[PDB]
Amino acid sequence: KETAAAKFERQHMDSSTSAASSSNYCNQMMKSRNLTKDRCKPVNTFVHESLADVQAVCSQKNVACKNGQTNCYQSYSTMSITDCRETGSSKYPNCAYKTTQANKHIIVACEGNPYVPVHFDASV
Ligand SMILES: [Rh+]
Ligand SMILES: [Rh+]
Repeated sequence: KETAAAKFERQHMDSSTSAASSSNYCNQMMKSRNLTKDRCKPVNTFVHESLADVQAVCSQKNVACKNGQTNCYQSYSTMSITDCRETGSSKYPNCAYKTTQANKHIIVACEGNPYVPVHFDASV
């Protein structure tokens, strides 16, 4: 299958741009990363940093995950992100999203050998 690490990359990594400047970024990205295929994924975050910089977060500040697991890690430095949030008017299969650009600390859950990001928990 798609590995948990690969799925994290597909759902959450967009190293190609510095920041979603485009009001329409989320409509395009949610579609092309297959997050609209079965339903409208209601919220999703994309990270505009190198893969190495996001993998390195698995070595940074250990914090509790939202689900109570202990394997979450907060970035020491702020990172360029985009939050995608489904609009009130969005109706599957025309998934519609508000695109919000921010510089925030990310929190990711890490798993495996090697120890890599598998889940995007939060930004702060
Ligand atoms: Rh997850
Ligand atoms: Rh999941």
